[PDB]
Order: sequence, then structure tokens, then C-alpha cells
Amino acid sequence: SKISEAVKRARAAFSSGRTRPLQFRIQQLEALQRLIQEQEQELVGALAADLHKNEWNAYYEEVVYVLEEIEYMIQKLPEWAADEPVEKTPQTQQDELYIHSEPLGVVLVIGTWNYPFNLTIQPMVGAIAAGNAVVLKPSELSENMASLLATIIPQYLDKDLYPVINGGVPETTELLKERFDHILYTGSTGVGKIIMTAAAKHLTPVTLELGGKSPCYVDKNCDLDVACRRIAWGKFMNSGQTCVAPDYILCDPSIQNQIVEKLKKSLKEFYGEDAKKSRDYGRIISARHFQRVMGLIEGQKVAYGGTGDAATRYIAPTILTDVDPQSPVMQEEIFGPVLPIVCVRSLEEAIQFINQREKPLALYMFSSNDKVIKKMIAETSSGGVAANDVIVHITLHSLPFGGVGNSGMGSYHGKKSFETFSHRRSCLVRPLMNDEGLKVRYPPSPA
Amino acid sequence: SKISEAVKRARAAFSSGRTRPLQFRIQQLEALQRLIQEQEQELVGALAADLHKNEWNAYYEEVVYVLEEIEYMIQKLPEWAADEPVEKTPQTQQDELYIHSEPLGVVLVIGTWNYPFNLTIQPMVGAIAAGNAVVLKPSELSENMASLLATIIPQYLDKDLYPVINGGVPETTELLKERFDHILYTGSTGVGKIIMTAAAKHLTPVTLELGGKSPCYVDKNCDLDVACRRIAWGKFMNSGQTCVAPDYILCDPSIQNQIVEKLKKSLKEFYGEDAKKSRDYGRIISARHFQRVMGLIEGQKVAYGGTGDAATRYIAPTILTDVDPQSPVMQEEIFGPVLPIVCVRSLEEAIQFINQREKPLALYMFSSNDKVIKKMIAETSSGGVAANDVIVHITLHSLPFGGVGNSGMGSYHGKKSFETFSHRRSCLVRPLMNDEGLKVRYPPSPAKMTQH
Ligand SMILES: [K+]
Ligand SMILES: [K+]
Ligand SMILES: [K+]
Ligand SMILES: [K+]
Repeated sequence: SKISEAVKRARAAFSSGRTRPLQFRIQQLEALQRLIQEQEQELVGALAADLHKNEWNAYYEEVVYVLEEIEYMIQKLPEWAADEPVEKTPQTQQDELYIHSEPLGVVLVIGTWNYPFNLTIQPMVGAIAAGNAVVLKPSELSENMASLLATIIPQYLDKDLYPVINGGVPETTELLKERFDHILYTGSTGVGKIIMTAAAKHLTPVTLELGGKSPCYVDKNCDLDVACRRIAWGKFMNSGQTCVAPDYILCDPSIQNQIVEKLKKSLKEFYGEDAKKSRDYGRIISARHFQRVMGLIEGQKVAYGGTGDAATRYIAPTILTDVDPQSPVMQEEIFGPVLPIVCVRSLEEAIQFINQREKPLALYMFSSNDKVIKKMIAETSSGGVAANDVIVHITLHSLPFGGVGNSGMGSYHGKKSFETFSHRRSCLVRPLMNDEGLKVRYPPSPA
Repeated sequence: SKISEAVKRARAAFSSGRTRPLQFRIQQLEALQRLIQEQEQELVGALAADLHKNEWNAYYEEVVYVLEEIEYMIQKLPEWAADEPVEKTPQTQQDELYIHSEPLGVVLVIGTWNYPFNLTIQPMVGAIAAGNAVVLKPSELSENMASLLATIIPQYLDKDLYPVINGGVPETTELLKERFDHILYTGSTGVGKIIMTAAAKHLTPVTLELGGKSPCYVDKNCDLDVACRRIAWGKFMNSGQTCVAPDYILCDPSIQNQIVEKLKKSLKEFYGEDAKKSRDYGRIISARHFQRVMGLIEGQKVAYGGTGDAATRYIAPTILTDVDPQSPVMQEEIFGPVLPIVCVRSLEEAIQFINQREKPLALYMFSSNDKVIKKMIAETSSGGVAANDVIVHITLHSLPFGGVGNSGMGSYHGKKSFETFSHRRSCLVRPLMNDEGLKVRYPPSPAKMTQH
């Protein structure tokens, strides 16, 4: 099959040793930099057609992070790839002890549709830097980006090492029968289980970046003007379609109306009176998802928004009040521009609420009280945490990005990408000279 | 059922919060120290009954490593558990950025039979140190150790947090239907696939310490006296039943006879002329494995040994020459005292031989040439590597132990155990005050574009 042949060619190119010199890896990273610069308008056009992004947010909410990762990895690669001496003991003073990093082989990256350039290419950057071949499977839901990447990746990168596999679910299923040395998947919790099951057939390690509902606790006595503008930015970027969007708010009933008012103020600042006319507001990816999200508004009290246009997949920025946690909007990841507010009567109740649910990819809290922030962190579990902001924690080189429990396993970004896509091999090198200190270990044992 | 109740109790005890304070964790680790001290003779008796170990090798080839791990983890725990600040950026210089470590919840450790104390309790030590409840499933093949641990663990450790599950494969299968937050398994490559498949049902992360045939390349130019003594020791300890035993030798035909002679010399020093009379030589774990290993001698050119006694499950230290790489002894992990020598014409042929096979848990090479060592490491892949010795690389606090490919995924020992059994949670904590620098990110976007 075309899929088997592409994987075979990637594996043969890897086994040849081509990717082992750092110079080769850096040439391919530099070719990706050239791709991003030269294909800027094409990338914008694809993101506009798939998701109703514009030239500014295509770059500053997505493509820029890929460029930043490439530049940082090129700079750090020689230090990261070096053998790393480790601590000795009195018995091993004359030995060399070190961790050797080496590629895994052929890595598969399965992209997702909501940031279809970042979530295909940013993982690829780390896997290239670690010396692997990298097979890419873009999501078919972001059809324009998928088509674009199939054309431009082989225009810039080695054609055997870094192939792009076209198609949808059947092609991904077929691809998952192939033998890889690591799989990174971004997507749903349910498909994560399918990926891990396929990986098990070849003992392939996985990095799974999955889902959940990221809570956003807002403390009673905090600056709501600052808080709600930050929350609205993260919730409504990309029309709500972000893995670490603040999915829902938990707050004391006494500040619910203040939160609604300040979110509304920020939304009008951001997108005007009619967000359908804002160049900065996105659209839902597909008709299925449009219908799903609109269904989540049914039965709810709409404090703002609540309307949609099926033909162009516009959903107005929507705020829901006094939401029943058992209702549908509170029983699935929303992934759209619908923000429910759930009342809780204390920090302790908020912590209980979060812990009774599955572990989220992100947890957010807004408070001016350092003790509240430390307590909530200490008593909950999530992939990552931001206090007093949203989104930003997954964009930083020094903070590995990943989930826990149902939100995933493993992590990447920065140095952690290099580690994730390598094998870290413990090495002990001893002199081949008689050593009296060793003879105690040989039989016969002493009486 | 019994299994479901033990896991339910462990999860409830974890949710109570009792494991979170470091004081509690250190108490449980100190209780394991006390168990090792007070149950010294019982542990030896169980290893003697299971594997024909004695009081010396029970301790110095197994129990001592658990003790050292406990002592090391107790002293380091507060540093390892602390929030870890990380590098800031100009845009985050006024924030706090750090990695917060927290327990996973309920960890399952599935032990194996060949080092039935170490490969149950050393992983448990790490999981306890990281604040988890830990369910233990000992292997039924080391029956005396399995029964002993079911008795003594609850005498020393918290009863609800740290239960021991009895039984064989049917009970392990039932246990794998329960929801855990991490599973560590030591055993075969084949069962590792079954474990990972069961883990996928709950998105449970796994550490799999699996199998393979660890090659041992001996350079033509090296000191064969020193090399063969070290090889013999690692190969024949525990009657060959070690996950990182040097499984087979690769060497130039010109040195095969000298290797045989020096292996024989060391074997005679270790165990006498008749190894069956040595208190230091072990026995095969079970009748099934006795028949399997004996089968691997059939059809082979025997240089030394080659016989066994089914009644005691003794297999003589055995060396095979001019071994066909396609023959049974070279097509499965031996896990017994049968050492095949396979001939290669060069280092390059040895590298190719190793690379055509699945990635082994350990790779060994004996050479006084630095370039040979560096080239073999650079051109192969294995879980870990030792040059000029065997076994020892997996006993050091500073060298994580684990496989790659078919020999496994993940690692543990020392700080790596604490990390493996924790979630490392990235945290950004910003002041809640207006910050003008943030406003660039908010829509509306600039209507005119500028250079990037
Ligand atoms: K309501
Ligand atoms: K001795
Ligand atoms: K620490
Ligand atoms: K602005």
C-alpha cells in the first residue's frame, strides 16, 4: 500500500544513519524555518478557510510558536545531544557514568484540527531535533491545512524521512498497523485509548495529549476586571476550540453577575456588538461540531449570545448562568464559545467539585490570595496550572506541556521534546584492569 | 471480590490524604527497613526454597539494593518533592514558573520470580516515596517469597494502602480490570503487550521492564582473563536467571578457544569442579523452565557442561561453541546457565548482528579500545550499556534502569523512581494586576500588518 511504502522508505532512510549528525537535523530545521517564511500567506489562507483565522492570529496564536521552538532547538541541540555525565560513588570513581541520548527511529505524529499547523509541526520539530524520521498524519477535518502540508512539507524537507499521510479515519487506522518507535497523538480521550491499544501491538511508547473540561475557579475578593478580560481572551480565541480553554467557571454566587457583566464588557471590546462582523472571531470547524455546540445551549439560561448561523458555522459568544452540573454543557468538553458559570459556596466545595471529575489538561484559578492558589494546587491534580491567567503556561519553553489521567500521558515542548523523542540510555564504562575491590562479589561466598 | 475490595480500600485510603505528608512516607519506608532487618532469616529461607540462594547472595545480590534504595530515597525525598522553579523569560520575569510534583494515586506493581524480593519491593519503595497507594502482585512461580510477602508486608506497612494480591495469571487478569494510575510490570515482552492493552482501557501509564537477549561483544585485542571472569560472574549468577545477564557472546573465531578456556577457569574457581555441590550455585525456578532450558542444549556443540538433573532442577554451567544464530538457543532469551558463543568477523559485523535483532535490555562490550566502545554505543540501541563489566550498571542510583523497544518503556531507580510514580505538573502563577504588556494579545488585532 502507499502507506506501507511511505513508512518503509522512512525507516530505510533512518537506518542508513542520515539523521544522526546534528548538522543534518539542523539543515532540516532550517528548511522548516524557510517553509514558514516563504509559505506565510498560504498558511494564513488555509487557516482562514479552515477556522476563520486572519493574518494576525494565524501567526501570533499559532505559527509563531513553531518558529520559536525551531530557533530554540537549533541553539540548544548540541548541548542537549551531548553525553551527560552523572554522579559517581566511592566504588565507581575510576568509571565513566553517563546518559547517552539517541533517536527512537520512526516517530508518528497524529495531528488535530483546531491548531492544525502548530499541533502537527511543533511535535515534528522536536522529533526531527532528536534525530528521528517523522511520519505526519494531519487531521482531515482541517482540510485546507491538510492539503497544504501534503504539498509543502516535501517541497522543503527530506522526502523519504518526513512523509505526509493523507486521508481520514480509515487511513489513520491503516497507518496505526505500521510499526513505529513512538507515537504522539493530540485529540480526544476516547481516541487516545484506541491509539494506545494500537501502540501496544508493537510496544510503542506514546505521548497522548487528550481532553477534559479545564475548570476556572474565580475567587470572591479578586480584581474581576482584570480576571474576566483574561478569561474571555482564552475562552473565546479560536471560537472556543482550544485544548486548554477555560471550559467553565466556578465561583461564589455573590460574584456571578459581576462576572457576567465584565465578560460582556470584554467581549464587546474584543469583537464589537456583532461578533459575526469581527475579523478576529473564529468559526466552528464542521457542521457536526456546530450542531453539537448549539445543542449544549438548549435548556440553558443565556446571559449573553446564544445564537448561531449554521451555514457559516458562527456561534455568537455565549455566557450561561446558574448552570446545573448534571446538564449536557457540564458533561462534555465544550470546545466552543459557550461559557457556563457554576456556583459553589466555598474553595473547599470547588476543590471537591474538580476532584470528583476526571483530571483536566489545565486548571485555572484567579485570586489575589497566595494561600488560596497554593491550596487549590496542592489538593487537585491536572496536566498543568495557570493562576491569574489562561493559555500562556503551554507556550513557555521551560514548562513541559501535557496531561494526566484522562487528559493524557507524556509531555513535550522545549528540552522535553528532545527527551520525549529520544531514548536516554544509561552507560557505565569501566577499565578492563584487575580490581581487588571487585573480588568480594565472586563466589565462593564467605562463611 | 477480594481483588476489587483491596483496590477500593487502597483508593479510599489514598483519597483520605494520608500519604501526602512526607512524614508519613518516610515512616512507611522506615517500616520497610525494619521488615528487612527483622525478617532477614525468613527472606533467606524463601529465596533458598525458591531459587537455591544462600544467606550471602540473598543479601548481596538482591536484598541490599532494596535497603540502599530506601536509605537514598529517604534522605533525598524533601528535595525531590519540593516545587522546582524553572527558567523565566522576559515576558514572565515577574511571574513564578515551577514544576509541582504530586502522586498519581494507586500504583500497581507486578513482580517477577527471578529476583522476587527486589523486583517487587524496589519498585514499591519508589511508588511509596512519591505518595501513592501501592498494590503488589507477586509472581506465583517464586511461591515461598509470594506467600512470605503476603504475610509480612501487612505486618509492617499500612494495611489499606499497600495490599498484596495472591494468585496466578487468572487473578492478575482480574486485577488488570481494576483502575490504576500507573502500572509497573517486570517480565516478558509478550505479556508486556497484554499489560499495555489492559492499561489503555483506563489510560493508565505503564513502566514495562521486559526481555530480550543482551549481547556481549568481546574484542579480539582485550584482556581475556579479566573479561571472562566478569562475564562468567554475570552469566551464571542466579543460575542464568537475570534480566541483564550477558545472554550470548559475539567474538572473533580466533579467540573462541581462549574464551572457552578462561570461562572454564573462572567457573571452576567460583563453583568447584562439580557445580552441583556449590552452595553458591542456584537452581532453575520450575519444571517448565528446566525442560525449556535443557531443550536449548539439544543439537549443540557442547564445550563444557551440558547436563542437568530434573529432580533438583540443576543445570550444569554450559558453554556452547560455533552456535548457529538461527538455532533455538539463539532465538529466545535463555534465562539459564547456557552460554552460546556466536562468531563474527569484525566489530562491524557485531553491530549489524545486534541491530538486526530486537533492542536488548542491556548491551555489553569488552575492549580496552575507546573508539570501539564509542562506535558500538553510537551505532546500536539498547536499554542500558556496560563496557568491561556486566550487571553493575543497573545497581547505581544515578543510572535509570529500563529498556527500549521490545525490552520495554519507562525507567526507575533513584530519582527516576520518584519521577516515574509522580505527575510533574507545570505551574505558572502571575500577579493579578493590570499588565500593559499583555494588551498586545487582545483583539482587535492591528488592522495593518508589520514585519515579524
Ligand atoms: K440554569
Ligand atoms: K571472592
Ligand atoms: K524538586
Ligand atoms: K490589543
